[PDB]
Amino acid sequence: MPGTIKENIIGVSYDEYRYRSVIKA
Repeated sequence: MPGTIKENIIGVSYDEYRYRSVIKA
């Protein structure tokens, strides 16, 4: 990842957020 360290988190957070208050069913 010589040039994909931040472009990767944008995808990891896009989920944790959409998963932060939704999994708790």
